[PDB]
Amino acid sequence: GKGDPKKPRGKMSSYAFFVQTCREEHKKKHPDASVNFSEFSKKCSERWKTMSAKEKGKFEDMAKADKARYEREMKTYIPPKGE
Amino acid sequence: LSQETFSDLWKLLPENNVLSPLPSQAMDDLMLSPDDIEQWFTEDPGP
Repeated sequence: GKGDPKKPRGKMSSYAFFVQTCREEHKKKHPDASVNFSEFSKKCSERWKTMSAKEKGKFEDMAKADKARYEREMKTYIPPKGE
Repeated sequence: LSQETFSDLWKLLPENNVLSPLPSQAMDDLMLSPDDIEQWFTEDPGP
């Protein structure tokens, strides 16, 4: 039971950032709305794969920036019941 | 081994080079896995 259930965004790959930014943008505009996990994640999965390296690298680059920000807080983060 | 090209032949499969654990139980756990994401992925009062 490592847990750490209060981590930052994460070091997630560009793949998850693709879902992340899209699912969030919709949720920011519509605080009344959510999404369907199986639906949205599948749509993103297929759509991501079919995109170009330019677009994928864009999400990758953003992930690099969040990864470093994560590392910064990671040092100051104490694992709650972190076995 | 003596297989320089032979061990590469089968890697024409759809892979990312296989450096990531791929969820086999659900495709909705592919990108944003619930354990961490639920803090920000969705903001609900309760199930």
